[PDB]
Amino acid sequence: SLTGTLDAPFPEYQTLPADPMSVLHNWLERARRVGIREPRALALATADSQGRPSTRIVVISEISDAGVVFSTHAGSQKGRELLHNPWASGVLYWRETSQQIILNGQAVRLPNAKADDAWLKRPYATHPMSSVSRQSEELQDVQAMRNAARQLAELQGPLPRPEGYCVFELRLESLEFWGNGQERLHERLRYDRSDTGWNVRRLQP
Amino acid sequence: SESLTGTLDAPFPEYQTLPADPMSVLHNWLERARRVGIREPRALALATADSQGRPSTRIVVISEISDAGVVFSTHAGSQKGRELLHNPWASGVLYWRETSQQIILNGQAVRLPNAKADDAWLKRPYATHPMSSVSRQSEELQDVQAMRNAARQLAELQGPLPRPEGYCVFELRLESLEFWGNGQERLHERLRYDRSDTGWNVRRLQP
Ligand SMILES: Cc1cc2nc3c(=O)[nH]c(=O)nc-3n(C[C@H](O)[C@H](O)[C@H](O)COP(=O)(O)O)c2cc1C
Ligand SMILES: Cc1cc2nc3c(=O)[nH]c(=O)nc-3n(C[C@H](O)[C@H](O)[C@H](O)COP(=O)(O)O)c2cc1C
Ligand SMILES: O=C(O)[C@@H]1CC=CC2=C1N=C1C=CC[C@@H](C(=O)O)[C@@H]1N2
Ligand SMILES: O=C(O)[C@@H]1CC=CC2=C1N=C1C=CC[C@@H](C(=O)O)[C@@H]1N2
Repeated sequence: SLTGTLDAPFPEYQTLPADPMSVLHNWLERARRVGIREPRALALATADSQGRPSTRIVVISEISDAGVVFSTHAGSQKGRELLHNPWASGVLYWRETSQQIILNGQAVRLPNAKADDAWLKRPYATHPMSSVSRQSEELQDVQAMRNAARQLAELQGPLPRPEGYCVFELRLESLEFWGNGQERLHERLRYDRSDTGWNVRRLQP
Repeated sequence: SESLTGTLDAPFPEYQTLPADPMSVLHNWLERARRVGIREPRALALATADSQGRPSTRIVVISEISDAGVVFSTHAGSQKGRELLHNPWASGVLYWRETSQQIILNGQAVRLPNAKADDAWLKRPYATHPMSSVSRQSEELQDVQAMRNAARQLAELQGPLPRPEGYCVFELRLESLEFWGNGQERLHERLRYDRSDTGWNVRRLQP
């Protein structure tokens, strides 16, 4: 099913760099240079108190020292799940280069001053709907929501940050970099955090 | 900047009409994705969870849509296979950049009989058989060249091999679905289905 047609170098599969955050930064920078479409669209999995997963796309806003950062609403399914079970996993998949990056760890809600900054960095045209919507609750009246947001759209932004608008940091415990390789020997480079740094392994395809 | 790049029209009448039977909406969206040329529409980001409820994710391909859900193949000894065998609950997401559509598929995965696995294996191009035979998916790879040389020796057959132990087919039998579209004025359109005792409950969700 693969369709990749842009160059996809994976020298790290040979050299086994010690720091997977450096690999992550370099893969993302390469993705930006070669023009991958929506490279930061992360399929993010959380799980409820029974261990049942749920998934959705979120956008990675930043790569931090400990992992990756995204924004969402605290009262959404993902926010409620993360509040009780911080473990999460996300995958980036770039069709053009046949590459995946899998990111596993614990996601921690950051303080309100970080949320305030993230909110002000969103285009102000986003503020009305984000203010009126209680993400993932049932929507009883579509027109009423549309009209309330239109009222707020008439203002000069920015609007106040809504209470539940929050930023999570996914602090990584493991990562995998996947490339298509040659001869169906797909190339899998797996990192796991240790007490003192990171361990690295190749995995069978 | 907002990150959506989609520009293709993506009709979502079902958000207005609330069909009682969500598999018809799945079929409608996948057929349109095929007709308009969405790239790899069946690449599913599939989440499973370990014995402590810690999720893991990877892409798999949806091979078929069944009456109860969607079907994919994998190795039983992989991380996803070992997780599913202990905890059948899974969730997957399809995301189509070109139309700004997402499909979220939640349910329980059931391993299908070996006869089904045999049929799926034989439907794969036989060029895929050597590596799938020698690789113990997700175990540590200690010698890349040894695995390469082994698979090359099997590839000399130039014909189908027996199905390997552990090559398996799962059906994700759905208990809930969501269809997400970009909508108008950032009122993203979220159509959520949950199985009921008889049929399905359908709701719209706030974006
Ligand atoms: C490409 C794309 C990017 C998205 N980015 C985010 C995001 O960063 N944060 C967010 O809360 N929702 C984002 N969404 C909406 C989510 O996919 C989802 O509908 C929402 O967060 C509610 O998920 P939940 O009900 O599982 O918690 C995005 C959707 C798409 C299609
Ligand atoms: C586009 C794409 C499709 C894939 N399809 C499958 C598949 O259908 N079944 C499978 O076992 N692995 C598939 N893989 C490989 C998986 O992403 C993954 O590496 C492998 O299943 C091991 O996952 P696990 O260690 O989490 O169990 C695919 C990879 C890509 C990039
Ligand atoms: O061929 C494809 O479309 C995908 C792409 C890459 C990897 C991949 C694919 N499909 C698989 C189906 C079953 C198990 C596995 C294998 O070959 O052993 C496998 N992996
Ligand atoms: O703007 C983007 O790139 C994405 C695309 C689509 C939906 C979406 C996006 N980013 C969000 C960030 C925080 C919460 C949520 C919101 O606006 O309330 C949100 N939703």
